[PDB]
Amino acid sequence: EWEVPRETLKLVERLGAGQFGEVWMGYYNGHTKVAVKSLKQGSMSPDAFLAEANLMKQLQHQRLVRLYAVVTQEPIYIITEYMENGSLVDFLKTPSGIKLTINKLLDMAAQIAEGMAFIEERNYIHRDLRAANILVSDTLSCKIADFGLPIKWTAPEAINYGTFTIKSDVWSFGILLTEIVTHGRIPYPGMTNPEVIQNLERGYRMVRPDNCPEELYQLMRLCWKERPEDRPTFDYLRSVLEDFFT
Ligand SMILES: CCN(CC)CC(=O)Nc1ccc(C(F)(F)F)cc1NC(=O)c1ccc(C)c(-c2ccc3nc(NC)ncc3c2)c1
Repeated sequence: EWEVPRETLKLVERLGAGQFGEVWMGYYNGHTKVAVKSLKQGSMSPDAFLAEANLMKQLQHQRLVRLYAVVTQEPIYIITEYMENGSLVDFLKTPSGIKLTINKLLDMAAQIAEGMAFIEERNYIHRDLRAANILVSDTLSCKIADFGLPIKWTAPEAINYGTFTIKSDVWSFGILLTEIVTHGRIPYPGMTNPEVIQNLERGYRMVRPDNCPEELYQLMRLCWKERPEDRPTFDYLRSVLEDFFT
């Protein structure tokens, strides 16, 4: 029920390009704006490319970018809804994003946690949670997404032994929180990857960002407990963020 004739689409602007294909902004039947991921032929099997689509059919939730359609005849396409304000990391840097209050910022962080909770509920693992993979709707709501290919957001265990789990994602969420309260600042200000790698094996943790509440900073630290099983659940994180301001 997801297949649609290629004729229903018009690609307007290419958002990005890479090894396995391209991303375009377009329109479906001239009335709906959409983002389109097209596979560059003979770059990876149609099967492997469509696995992304099958995963999106599975994970439908208010806090996750939703799949709209698919075109299964080469050039193979994956069509989704389009978010006017783009990614969270970019938006926060605009005047519109800088003018946002700490209240609004925690509401957005709550929404992200809510979506991750969903992801947790479904035994899924994001592997790349960061503000760049967060889309901002036209109403400033937040949806979880993943565009593709950087150590700053990865938990130590994942970095060292490649152990990516939902706990690996919680840690990334902690990093993401720093992005949200500095309005787009890169984490570990001033440090190169090698430096963040070094500091970590020493138990170093990001210093509290300016204008970051003390309670919010401790929530981040919980997300950064060395032992993965010591990190909170996204459900607990959502709950705490929504009630942050009673
Ligand atoms: C590790 C990499 N893996 C493996 C391949 C990818 C993967 O598994 N992806 C992945 C994994 C999980 C989930 C979900 F959360 F739903 F469960 C979604 C996605 N994919 C996307 O987010 C996505 C797919 C197609 C398009 C067209 C866009 C997409 C690109 C760009 C956009 N810009 C704007 N506005 C500016 N608005 C909307 C979009 C949507 C985004």
